[PDB]
Amino acid sequence: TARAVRGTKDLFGKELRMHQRIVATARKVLEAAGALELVTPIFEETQVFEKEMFTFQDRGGRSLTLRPEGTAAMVRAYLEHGMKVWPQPVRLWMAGPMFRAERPQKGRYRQFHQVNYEALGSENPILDAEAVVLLYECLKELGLRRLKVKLSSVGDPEDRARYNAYLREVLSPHREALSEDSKERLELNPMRILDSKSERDQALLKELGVRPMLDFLGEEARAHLKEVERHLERLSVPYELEPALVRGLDYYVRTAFEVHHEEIGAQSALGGGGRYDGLSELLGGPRVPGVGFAFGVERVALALEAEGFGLPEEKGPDLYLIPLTEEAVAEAFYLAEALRPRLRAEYALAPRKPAKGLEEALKRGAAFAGFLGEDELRAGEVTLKRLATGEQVRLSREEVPGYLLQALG
Amino acid sequence: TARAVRGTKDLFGKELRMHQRIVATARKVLEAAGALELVTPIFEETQVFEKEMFTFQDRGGRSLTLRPEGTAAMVRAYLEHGMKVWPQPVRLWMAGPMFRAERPQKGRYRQFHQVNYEALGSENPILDAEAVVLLYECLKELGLRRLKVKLSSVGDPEDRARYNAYLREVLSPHREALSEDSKERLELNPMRILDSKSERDQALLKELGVRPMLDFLGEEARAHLKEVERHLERLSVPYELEPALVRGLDYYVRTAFEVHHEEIGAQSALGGGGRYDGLSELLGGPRVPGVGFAFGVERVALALEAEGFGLPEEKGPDLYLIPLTEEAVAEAFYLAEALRPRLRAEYALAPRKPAKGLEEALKRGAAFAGFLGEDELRAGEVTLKRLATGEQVRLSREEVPGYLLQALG
RNA sequence: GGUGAGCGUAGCUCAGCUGGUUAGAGCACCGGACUGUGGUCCGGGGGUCGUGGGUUCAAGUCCCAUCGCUCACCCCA
RNA sequence: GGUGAGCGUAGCUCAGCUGGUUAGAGCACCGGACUGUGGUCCGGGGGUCGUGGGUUCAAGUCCCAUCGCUCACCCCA
Ligand SMILES: Nc1ncnc2c1ncn2[C@@H]1O[C@H](COP(=O)(O)O)[C@@H](O)[C@H]1O
Ligand SMILES: Nc1ncnc2c1ncn2[C@@H]1O[C@H](COP(=O)(O)O)[C@@H](O)[C@H]1O
Ligand SMILES: N[C@@H](Cc1c[nH]c[nH+]1)C(=O)O
Ligand SMILES: N[C@@H](Cc1c[nH]c[nH+]1)C(=O)O
Repeated sequence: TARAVRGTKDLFGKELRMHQRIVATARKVLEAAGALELVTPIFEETQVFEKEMFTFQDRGGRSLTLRPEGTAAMVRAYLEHGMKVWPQPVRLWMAGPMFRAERPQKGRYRQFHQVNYEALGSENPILDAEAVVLLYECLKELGLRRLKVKLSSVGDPEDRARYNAYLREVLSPHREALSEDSKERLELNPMRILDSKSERDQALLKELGVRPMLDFLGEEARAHLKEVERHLERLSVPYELEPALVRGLDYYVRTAFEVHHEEIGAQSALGGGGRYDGLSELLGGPRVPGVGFAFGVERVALALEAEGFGLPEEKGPDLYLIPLTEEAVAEAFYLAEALRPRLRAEYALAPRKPAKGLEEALKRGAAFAGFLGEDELRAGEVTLKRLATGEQVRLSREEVPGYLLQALG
Repeated sequence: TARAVRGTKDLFGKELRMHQRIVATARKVLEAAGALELVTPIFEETQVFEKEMFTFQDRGGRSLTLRPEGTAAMVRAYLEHGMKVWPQPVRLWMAGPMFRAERPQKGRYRQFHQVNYEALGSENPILDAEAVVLLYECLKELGLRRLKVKLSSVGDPEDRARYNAYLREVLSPHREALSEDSKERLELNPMRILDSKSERDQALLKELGVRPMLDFLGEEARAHLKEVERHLERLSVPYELEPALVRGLDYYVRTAFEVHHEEIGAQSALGGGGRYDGLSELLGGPRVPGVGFAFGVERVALALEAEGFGLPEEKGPDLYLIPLTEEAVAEAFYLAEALRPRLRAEYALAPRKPAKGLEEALKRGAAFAGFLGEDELRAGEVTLKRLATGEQVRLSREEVPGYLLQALG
């Protein structure tokens, strides 16, 4: 009567194998670029994540938070282990569970899995271009075609302040034309209005001729973006240039980017990232510029199935033993143990009629069926059937492992 | 100024690789015995674990608990996914983080990692013997010699009740001879007295001639144990027969076992397990007998280092690019991107004096050094130095990937 | 978490007229036809028809509430 | 979490008399000797000597408290 809580699922079979293949490919791609793997704890002190989440208190009274994102934790790792003394920039990657408290729907859960990449210790645009390329290439190496790379810039703080003051200035005399959500947004989060799903809002934005965030980038942010774009253009990486890519937290600066896939539901963002500056100071350290991305293993799985990529059928045991009598069971056990783990060998735990056991072996997709009846037990032998060719040989036990080794090579 | 909380650490380099090797070996060994991999969520509803732990409440008011153990969660998985209709017994294994709230010391943390195995759906002693063998063989396959297998039985509930009434009966008239801890234990948990580290307690136990738990096993539990022992003896698995192996929770019945290693501190238990019956009913289901084990990846790492097993040196990049001028950097980047992820290729982010870059390449253990100066840039070329033989060739860029592929094969 | 909408019939996929008097099919597990061998034939264990109430001579069916699953919005690091 | 004990000097390994007047060494990062090539020579950025108080003419040093790390016990699924 006890169930996994809402927003969390168990993982096994093809789906788990799916996740594993994805993470393996990420490991390969990122480590080819010299990234170093990191694993941070599942919870951190609350302070590191407050800059909607699972928060509690240990007996010591300290407020802890179940990890909602990777980036901040990896910067904390940068600080704690004195990575400032390593050759900069330092590239880190991590794959693991993340926890958020929003209502589920397709591709959005309360416990999900993320792959994260961070390049820390440098402001160079080449790093940004590289991050985009690495995300793109993880997804590509999986096999995915049909992806949309979105690129933009949130600018430096002054720029975003300008854009907000401007959005407010323009939209305030027409607030009654706005839907409720957009009114609430106008009060504090005006750039969210730009992404509104309300048709009337988009219409009003159109007719008021609202300028993009692009037009509000200062000289520095703009030149930086031009360098990034230049690099992506050299590497022939196509990307949609976006009017704006709204980032919530205001330690994000300059480059912002996302990668989308069709189907897989409304939440079409496979992964996203960008540049940040100010994060490590809120963590109590000095100035460490960063650029990095995170993507969702689940949504990538969804995308992979959407494009028809499946997994090669799961390999079955090399030998499946079928005991015909009561006392044979144990013997099978013993025999199986003699063969493991060099071979994969399984056995039935109760006496089976030979046909039923043969069937249970075919169902599990075994290469060999073993028969142990009173004949075999009496001669200290086993019967061996190669299921692919229907061949059958009767062997002494002590000559069996040499047989299977030579047969399965 | 923000640190990982007490009892939790970050993981990278040799230690992480260590963990990974261990889990890989476990995967191999257990799957050779036909176990199926499972991953359950990090938190569950509190009910599944209360039969000292990280407990909280979501906004919905529901009490959740950060996973302190594997077994109960895997039984919950057995129930939820209708595994009663699979061919019994079903064998499951899982590797992942566990969370407990006790004070740390060597080999004992607040977030640690476990490997778990469960065989569910059968009472057959062969399963118990198999579980012991699988634990033993995981550790062995890692490379460990010098292990101590402890085996015993907690008996069926009636038996443990008898043993407790007996311990109380004997020890009560001599309570003043007991240390404080043992008095507290005598009040409720008398079998803990048997494991007391107090010398006076052990002396008193000796002189009162206290009988072992072994002498209190009823016919069923005893015959079961004899079957298990018989199987282990056939497979030549040496094990220390213990007077008692005290289990806390009273859904544990019959077989109990542990595996220990010297050094690695007081907490010398690498892993342990046994049989249970009653767990699935508290989870609201029917009767599902189980036997299984869990071991600590950390303590196994400690044991592996204690016995001198180290990791083969981490492979360095196939190519390390050294830009000599400002404009070469980007070029290096481009070149590196042309080569990934088929090759591992890295690059310096700033102009380096050739010797310093050569040194940075030797330090990172690269196979090839690339030189990009104005000469190379002007001829659209690169310089390539095989560090192992000191050879050096000057190549056009568009003939480089064919070169390295042929060189590194 | 807030707002919606649509689903809840065996472990899984599903049929079942606002009702009708003794709740069904495949898969899955299990046992027997058949003398120790290849994925034919018969039975079998199983469900509080998600849960509680209301209506009724009668509720899987209708009404109400509640819980869960699903998708969408708010939010999005 | 409770009870102990021992440690806190640069990112890492450590030296420094209950005191002495201008805090040190290796590693690591970084720059220059040296004209574009192999793991010699000089400098350099760095520390609130874990933190707060007390003592003193004077505190890394002594006293007190506090926080952290480590190990051991309680507990152990
Ligand atoms: N609640 C969630 N459930 C599943 N996947 C998520 C969730 N939140 C984020 N992701 C994935 O992680 C990526 C980055 O998330 P974010 O941290 O919001 O930038 C997204 O593009 C998704 O692929
Ligand atoms: N707090 C802990 N920290 C590290 N390892 C642990 C911890 N608790 C248990 N283990 C490991 O997990 C095994 C089984 O734990 P238990 O659940 O107590 O049977 C032990 O033998 C240890 O190897
Ligand atoms: N959600 C973050 C994830 C991230 C990874 N690195 C930096 N940020 C983003 O889109 O930017
Ligand atoms: N601590 C448990 C772990 C376990 C795994 N399976 C069953 N039990 C034990 O020793 O028994």
